[PDB]
Amino acid sequence: GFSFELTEQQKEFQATARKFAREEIIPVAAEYDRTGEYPVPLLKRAWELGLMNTHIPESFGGLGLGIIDSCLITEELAYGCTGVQTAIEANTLGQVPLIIGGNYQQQKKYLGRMTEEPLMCAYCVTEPGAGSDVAGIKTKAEKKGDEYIINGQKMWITNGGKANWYFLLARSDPDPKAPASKAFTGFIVEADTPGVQIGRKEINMGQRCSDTRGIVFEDVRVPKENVLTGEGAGFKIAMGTFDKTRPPVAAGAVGLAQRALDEATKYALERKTFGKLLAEHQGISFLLADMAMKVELARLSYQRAAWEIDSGRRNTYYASIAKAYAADIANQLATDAVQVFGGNGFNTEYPVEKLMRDAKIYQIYEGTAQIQRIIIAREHIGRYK
Amino acid sequence: GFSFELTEQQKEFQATARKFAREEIIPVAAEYDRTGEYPVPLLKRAWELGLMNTHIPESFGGLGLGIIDSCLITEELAYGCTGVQTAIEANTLGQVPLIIGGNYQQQKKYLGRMTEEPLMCAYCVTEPGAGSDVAGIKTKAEKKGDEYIINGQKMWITNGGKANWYFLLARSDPDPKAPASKAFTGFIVEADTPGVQIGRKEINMGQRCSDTRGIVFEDVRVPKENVLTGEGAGFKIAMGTFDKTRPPVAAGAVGLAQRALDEATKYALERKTFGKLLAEHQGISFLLADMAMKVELARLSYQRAAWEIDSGRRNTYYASIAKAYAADIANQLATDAVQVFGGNGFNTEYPVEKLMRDAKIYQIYEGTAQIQRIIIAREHIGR
Amino acid sequence: GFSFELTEQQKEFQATARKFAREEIIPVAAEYDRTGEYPVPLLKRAWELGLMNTHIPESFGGLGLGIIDSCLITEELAYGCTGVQTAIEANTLGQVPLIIGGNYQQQKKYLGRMTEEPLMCAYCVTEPGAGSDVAGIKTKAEKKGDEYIINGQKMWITNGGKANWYFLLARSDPDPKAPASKAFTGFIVEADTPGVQIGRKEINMGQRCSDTRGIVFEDVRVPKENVLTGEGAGFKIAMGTFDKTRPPVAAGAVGLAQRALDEATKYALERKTFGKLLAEHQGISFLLADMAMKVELARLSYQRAAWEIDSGRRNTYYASIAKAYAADIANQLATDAVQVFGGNGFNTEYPVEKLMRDAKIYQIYEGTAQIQRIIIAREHIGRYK
Amino acid sequence: GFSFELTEQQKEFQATARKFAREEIIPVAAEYDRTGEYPVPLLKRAWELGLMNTHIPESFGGLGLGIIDSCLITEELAYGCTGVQTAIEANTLGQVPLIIGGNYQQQKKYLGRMTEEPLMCAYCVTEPGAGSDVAGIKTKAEKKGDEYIINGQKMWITNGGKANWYFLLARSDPDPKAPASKAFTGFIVEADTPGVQIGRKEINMGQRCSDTRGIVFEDVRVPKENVLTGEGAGFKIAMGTFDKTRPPVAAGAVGLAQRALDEATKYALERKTFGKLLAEHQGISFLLADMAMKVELARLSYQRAAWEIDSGRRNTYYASIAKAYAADIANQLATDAVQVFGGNGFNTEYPVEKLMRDAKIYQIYEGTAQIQRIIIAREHIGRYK
Ligand SMILES: CCCCCSCC(=O)SCCNC(=O)CCNC(=O)[C@H](O)C(C)(C)COP(=O)(O)OP(=O)(O)OC[C@H]1O[C@@H](n2cnc3c(N)ncnc32)[C@H](O)[C@@H]1OP(=O)(O)O
Ligand SMILES: CCCCCSCC(=O)SCCNC(=O)CCNC(=O)[C@H](O)C(C)(C)COP(=O)(O)OP(=O)(O)OC[C@H]1O[C@@H](n2cnc3c(N)ncnc32)[C@H](O)[C@@H]1OP(=O)(O)O
Ligand SMILES: CCCCCSCC(=O)SCCNC(=O)CCNC(=O)[C@H](O)C(C)(C)COP(=O)(O)OP(=O)(O)OC[C@H]1O[C@@H](n2cnc3c(N)ncnc32)[C@H](O)[C@@H]1OP(=O)(O)O
Ligand SMILES: CCCCCSCC(=O)SCCNC(=O)CCNC(=O)[C@H](O)C(C)(C)COP(=O)(O)OP(=O)(O)OC[C@H]1O[C@@H](n2cnc3c(N)ncnc32)[C@H](O)[C@@H]1OP(=O)(O)O
Ligand SMILES: Cc1cc2nc3c(=O)[nH]c(=O)nc-3n(C[C@H](O)[C@H](O)[C@H](O)COP(=O)(O)OP(=O)(O)OC[C@H]3O[C@@H](n4cnc5c(N)ncnc54)[C@H](O)[C@@H]3O)c2cc1C
Ligand SMILES: Cc1cc2nc3c(=O)[nH]c(=O)nc-3n(C[C@H](O)[C@H](O)[C@H](O)COP(=O)(O)OP(=O)(O)OC[C@H]3O[C@@H](n4cnc5c(N)ncnc54)[C@H](O)[C@@H]3O)c2cc1C
Ligand SMILES: Cc1cc2nc3c(=O)[nH]c(=O)nc-3n(C[C@H](O)[C@H](O)[C@H](O)COP(=O)(O)OP(=O)(O)OC[C@H]3O[C@@H](n4cnc5c(N)ncnc54)[C@H](O)[C@@H]3O)c2cc1C
Ligand SMILES: Cc1cc2nc3c(=O)[nH]c(=O)nc-3n(C[C@H](O)[C@H](O)[C@H](O)COP(=O)(O)OP(=O)(O)OC[C@H]3O[C@@H](n4cnc5c(N)ncnc54)[C@H](O)[C@@H]3O)c2cc1C
Repeated sequence: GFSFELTEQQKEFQATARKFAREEIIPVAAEYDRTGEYPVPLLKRAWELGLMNTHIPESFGGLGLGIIDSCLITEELAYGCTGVQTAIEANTLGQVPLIIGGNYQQQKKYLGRMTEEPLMCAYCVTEPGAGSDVAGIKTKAEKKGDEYIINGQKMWITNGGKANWYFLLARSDPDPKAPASKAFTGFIVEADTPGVQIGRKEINMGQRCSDTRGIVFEDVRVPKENVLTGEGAGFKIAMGTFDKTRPPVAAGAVGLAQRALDEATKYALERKTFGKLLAEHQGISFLLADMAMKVELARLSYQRAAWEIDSGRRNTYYASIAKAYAADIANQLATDAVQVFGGNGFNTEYPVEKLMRDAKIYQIYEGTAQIQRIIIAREHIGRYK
Repeated sequence: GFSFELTEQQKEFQATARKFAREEIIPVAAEYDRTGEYPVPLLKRAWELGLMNTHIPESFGGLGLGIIDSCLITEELAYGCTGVQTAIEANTLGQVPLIIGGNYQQQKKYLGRMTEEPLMCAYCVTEPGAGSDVAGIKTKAEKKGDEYIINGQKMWITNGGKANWYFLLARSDPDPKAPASKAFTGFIVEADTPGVQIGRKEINMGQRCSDTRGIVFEDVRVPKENVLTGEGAGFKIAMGTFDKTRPPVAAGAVGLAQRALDEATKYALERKTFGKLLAEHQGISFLLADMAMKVELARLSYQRAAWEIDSGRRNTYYASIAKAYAADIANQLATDAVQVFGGNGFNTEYPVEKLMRDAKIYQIYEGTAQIQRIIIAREHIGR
Repeated sequence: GFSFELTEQQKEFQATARKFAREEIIPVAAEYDRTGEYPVPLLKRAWELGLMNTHIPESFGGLGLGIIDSCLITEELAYGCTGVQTAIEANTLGQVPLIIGGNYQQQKKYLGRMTEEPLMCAYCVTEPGAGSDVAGIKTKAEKKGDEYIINGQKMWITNGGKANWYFLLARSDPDPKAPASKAFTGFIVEADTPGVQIGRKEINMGQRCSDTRGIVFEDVRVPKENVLTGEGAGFKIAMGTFDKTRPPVAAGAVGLAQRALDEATKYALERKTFGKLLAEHQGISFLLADMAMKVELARLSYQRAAWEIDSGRRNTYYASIAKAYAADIANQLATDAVQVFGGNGFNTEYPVEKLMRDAKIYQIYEGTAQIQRIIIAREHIGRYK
Repeated sequence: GFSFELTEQQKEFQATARKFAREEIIPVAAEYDRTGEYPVPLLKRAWELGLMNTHIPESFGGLGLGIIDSCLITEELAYGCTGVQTAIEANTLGQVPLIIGGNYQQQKKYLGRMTEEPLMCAYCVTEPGAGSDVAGIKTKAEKKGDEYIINGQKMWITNGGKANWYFLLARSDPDPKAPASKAFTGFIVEADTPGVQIGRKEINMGQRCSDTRGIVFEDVRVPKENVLTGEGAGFKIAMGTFDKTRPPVAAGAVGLAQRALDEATKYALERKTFGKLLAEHQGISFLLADMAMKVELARLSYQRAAWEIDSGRRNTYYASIAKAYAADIANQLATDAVQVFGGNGFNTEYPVEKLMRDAKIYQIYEGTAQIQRIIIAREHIGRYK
């Protein structure tokens, strides 16, 4: 029947991820946000504390956990700082294409080193001209003998200048008439090969400690043994990846929303106005209630989406719903938390202005709020005929 | 482990309820809404179909179903007509106070009689001067011999004019500072007793075939044997009830929303404007997506609150979140369903305007949206 | 300079409409909502009290008033019952096409008799298969000598079976490739002419006492003397009628909204729960404040739309904003008004459940919420190019 | 009657501030934001152009303008940067207390020096333990002979470390049971006085170039001739000031919102996805339309609030609504302007992310969002008794 209970093993990872978040990530989050420095120390702890590369099949050294677990751990991380969390989750995002679109050797080779040493990887789809419109990417790949020459630009790549290797999507069919399901190719490209030119670190409003940047691929030579499933199967792999990784993303948002809620509540029991605590004012009580309600509902949506794909079924529908809802309520709670703090909440000495800045990104990456509505609409309507 | 899978027994109960709603409730819900006559026929078919009193334990002829099971059946019902469905649920609301508060006799006596024949009971707590402030009711009760003389009135009682027996909250202690947790007493009262003056059928905006009205009690006499757990445990029996009834009530609102969503979606795939199908205009697509999203979230919220109580764990927190949310998105989905229909949506010859009129009630009874907030804040600032 | 002051004369019109609405309309609107009976008695009294046909030029016996004036009166009327008000304001809608699109003769004939006798007229554009898309209408008009043969059907026509004459829009050019600006013609059709088959009174959830029904035109022969400006200038006239007529509609929703606010406001100061008036519960205070806020803002927007057209400038941008907003908040206050009444609110013995039923239509007729956004988006974006 | 036409004079002011704003503020706004450096060059410049101290009576060298005028000017300014505009507007805030509560001598002395040289002043009410609850301030003032000894702490003071003179609200009656309308007194304090300790500069999320800080007052001696109207008239002077300064703060929000709307529009007319310009996608056009709708309504509201006070009528009701609404729609428009920009919108190399960090303050200062509801609710209930 129905069950919202956790296995004893899951309650274990959760306790571990939680401790690590409230004891290690939280005391340093404020400083990494200010200095925009890559959180190398924290990424190593998470590595030896088994909180990273969770999805890598144990057939290569991984724990072989499932999307339910990734979300479970990720929510505890995001609670500390989604900046560190995004860098961590970026690894899963880049690995997944290999897990569902790669052969044994490719996984043994690129996934195996991830469990052996604390390396990082990245997902390369987005370009300057196209992001939401994946079908419009212009980065190319031509075959020369047993190789592929790759030329193009990638923009906004997470872990972009810190990855050992990259998952790269490039158009292989020059014919403009070529359909999306046959014009692209997923390649696994090592970062040190001659031709990849890493750009500068972009400076964004939130998740500052995270490394995000552009990359130029100029006459990059990739050996044929590096094409994932085959020339022309890149798009499906890309789509499959998003369904697998959108749930954990949505989980990151609820993690951020939780943080907002706890802060808002803690302060609401300390500050007094007109003779009573902020929480004793019905106005504020309803605000707090409406916040809690939303975090619970967003957590349910991602659990449902994770479970679905984990059970082996296509979860595009539930996945998008969770991403959309969690993203929107993550922002709503971020600003309401700042709100109950009054002037103090607008100040950097307090923890909430950072939350409002980190939150905006959830409505944009891994499919914007709009694109998610296009997906949900296309799946919902497909059911009526 | 995590699971959102229904058991074969539930995929069976559900198939039955869905059939009863799609094929039998839906082709007549329209006329019952217009006329407003208590849909006795449908209530007989529900009963003899197992879809009623679904909570009475086997020991008395009932199926002894759980809260999760009850919500799965309700959603399918409401999807047809929340008017008919509310008639049905008003039954388990009058029953639960007996299941959780009454002794074997009382239970065998009044619950057993419900499995033998298609009878109806009612829950009487609300009065004219108090609905939300449940601790403020005035219906009195004074003991005399092995009897309690009850005096007072109630209002908005569902199945009030169609009930065999009533669960009834009255104030036993006449002391002002009497601690709420000892000032009230619950009673299972029979409709045929002297002094029970039933009122006219109250006419409302939605859920019109349902029976709702005021009941005045004047010197009604109740034998101490009908006093539920004991003289004074009233407030506790009444409160403990909500923890079981709220989940189903939210699943009802979700069924309505599911119906509205379906109607609007089919129409959008039929009506054409500007050389395009309504569903092809990005503006409408987004509307549809947001509606889908809200239905799926409201559904999960009640499943969570049900599973919580079915597990023996107190579920006030999750229950109120499901009730609060489901009520809101049911009203929002009703108005948007009317919106996609256009002029037709505003018309009586179409199915959507009824939904909009029905929905509104979910924000009012069984604890208003405002009261649901007060509870969610109390429980949250409690964890 | 800026002024939100009413001229002494406008202060008079308002006081008339107000008294009329609160002493004569309110006392009987509930029965009319029930019976669905045309409110002839109230229309008669509205006519003599000078509250109707407000826009007809003095040249033809009218008050010569303007849109700002037309709105001030409507809001007061709507406060009583938008069912009655929509019946009255429908006359204005049907009259505008003549006032801005006809010659002296046409205006003397049809506009003139409205000042002498309490007749009613109607606006016939919407068909069963095309409403939001006026360029979609399929009722044709054919030139047979010095006459026009009209054939087609119209749906949802206010004052549809109570009108003396009708303004009708019919495609006059069969060429499917013909521009909408050149393919239509507006006519003036007298109801008694042979061929006009009036349908049944339609039953609706709200504004129940207003006459709204379908109408078929079977070989109706209208004289060229009744063509508005010319053959092919019908689309512009209608577009021009909406900008002029949309503001009063908005002012109409503001009336309904103001009514809801008062009812709820008067109850909240009466009903007591948990030992306090509803009003003393901050949760309800804030609720009331938001309603007040929305009504004030909606009132301001229709005033800005009336002034713009009254100053001789095309007011499309402003009319749409006012209509869209007033409609959205008129619906929001209806359900919140029912909400503060609680149980009673859902009962037909209390005035608010009717408000909720009447309100929904403001988001549909005279341009649906969605179309308003299209128009607004068109006006706004044109200013950057 | 009704008018929405600017007098030829206001059209001049407006055109000047617009020019100054789009060609002098905008070009350097991003830099002052990144450094948080106080914009002295722009302030001296504004003072030169007459876009400052606008409300000072002309018999003191001032323009003698009104609130509506201040709102017209502030909106243009805020459009360039609400960081720069807040520094300017904070001057009016500090001056009003003298305008409505000081005698002739005090005004020529303090308001006079402002017109002769580009000085700055501040408003001192908020303390660290009380902001919304003005009646809860602890700063004490006692009368010793012909002077008052001031002791207390203030916090979040705009222009706090750049003021020549301060308006200070202190409690002059130790009797805790004394009414709020009799326990405070407003003093005008010179910053160079012994005992005034300026705090460091506080670092906030938005309006970073604005100067804001706390200030300690150790036994600050103040001549009795510096008491504004008299002992105990402090609450009313402060309350009276907020009614006049609330419309302007609201106008600042609609300026920031207008800036958001323009950037969003211009980008939607350039960025291309799925073969069309963003503005071509209906989901996006609808968003732009709603954004446009709010700005027009927010602007309309502060216009109504300014006009009511210039006319010599208590405008508490209208001021709070305009302030409450503009505040919200500014935050809504900010985050949605970032949305249309995509990943770019989240990047600091673009103008929108700054607009989002700045907008959040409008729901906090000059009376928080919740406090405005308390006022609107009360004024509203007052109309039913
Ligand atoms: C915290 C963790 C770290 C994260 C750090 S940030 C990381 C990142 O941001 S990664 C970048 C994210 N990129 C996006 O979200 C892009 C959003 N766009 C899309 O998803 C799609 O282009 C779209 C808009 C949905 C689709 O557009 P279309 O071009 O129109 O494709 P279609 O025509 O719909 O379909 C073409 C074929 O693909 C098949 N398809 C579509 N969806 C799916 C799914 N979900 N699974 C499998 N196959 C799919 C479709 O069936 C078509 O196939 P045919 O066989 O030809 O019929
Ligand atoms: C599908 C449709 C079918 C048709 C259905 S029509 C049927 C109906 O509409 S229901 C009848 C109408 N009545 C209502 O809606 C009441 C709504 N509830 C409320 O508003 C309550 O005031 C409240 C807000 C919930 C509570 O307010 P309070 O006055 O402040 O009391 P509490 O503090 O909650 O409780 C005090 C004592 O109650 C006990 N308690 C509290 N929570 C619980 C739970 N969860 N389980 C059991 N007991 C509980 C508690 O023990 C307190 O007493 P003690 O002194 O500790 O013994
Ligand atoms: C009073 C209360 C009591 C009674 C209450 S109930 C009464 C009623 O319901 S009456 C029924 C109302 N019907 C509607 O609201 C329909 C809404 N749809 C529309 O407004 C238009 O189709 C549209 C969506 C705006 C336009 O769609 P399009 O087909 O795409 O036309 P466009 O391409 O935009 O324009 C084509 C030409 O028309 C000209 N045009 C458009 N707007 C105007 C205005 N405002 N003035 C002048 N001309 C206008 C446009 O310029 C085009 O022509 P050109 O050749 O370029 O000159
Ligand atoms: C763009 C510019 C650049 C700089 C930007 S940053 C600038 C700033 O931040 S300035 C600081 C802002 N702080 C605030 O806005 C705080 C909001 N709080 C309040 O307004 C009031 O405390 C309140 C909540 C409305 C009232 O609370 P109460 O304590 O409960 O007072 P009351 O008991 O309601 O009333 C007490 C007496 O005062 C009288 N009163 C109230 N309002 C008014 C007005 N508007 N005019 C005159 N008198 C007023 C009221 O009548 C009471 O009178 P009695 O004589 O005592 O009977
Ligand atoms: C911090 C950060 C980290 C990132 N990390 C990665 C990474 O690791 N790997 C990676 O591949 N990418 C990454 N990205 C890129 C991100 O996934 C893309 O930037 C985003 O999906 C790109 O879309 P766009 O910016 O082109 O937006 P566009 O959508 O093209 O334009 C902006 C607006 O257009 C709207 N829009 C577009 N098309 C439509 C339509 N048809 N209908 C309605 N609305 C529409 C969008 O909703 C949006 O609001 C990152 C971005 C950021 C900011
Ligand atoms: C950049 C900046 C510049 C400033 N400049 C100035 C200046 O020049 N002069 C000046 O005097 N002040 C200034 N301030 C201070 C501003 O006016 C105050 O910060 C604000 O009014 C302070 O409220 P608070 O921070 O104490 O909030 P508090 O309200 O005390 O606490 C936070 C929360 O409590 C809620 N709350 C409080 N009471 C109630 C109630 N009864 N009912 C419901 N909700 C309630 C609030 O809505 C809020 O969300 C500035 C602040 C900032 C951030
Ligand atoms: C169709 C229908 C069927 C019904 N069937 C039954 C039945 O079978 N049995 C039964 O017992 N009752 C029944 N009722 C009654 C329903 O349970 C009550 O109407 C509802 O709980 C009554 O509250 P009230 O109307 O007294 O509202 P009150 O709340 O007293 O007053 C109206 C408003 O006050 C607000 N409010 C009250 N207190 C507070 C507070 N402290 N803070 C903030 N806001 C507050 C509420 O949210 C509400 O909007 C039925 C009602 C309807 C409409
Ligand atoms: C009580 C009443 C009185 C009336 N009186 C009159 C009268 O006197 N004269 C008269 O002429 N008409 C009258 N009407 C008709 C009213 O003007 C029309 O019903 C309405 O404009 C018709 O549109 P539709 O119903 O065909 O809508 P349709 O648009 O066909 O369908 C409704 C849905 O489609 C959406 N939609 C359509 N096109 C698009 C698009 N391109 N993009 C996004 N969404 C879109 C709409 O927004 C809406 O939600 C009346 C209607 C009613 C209910």
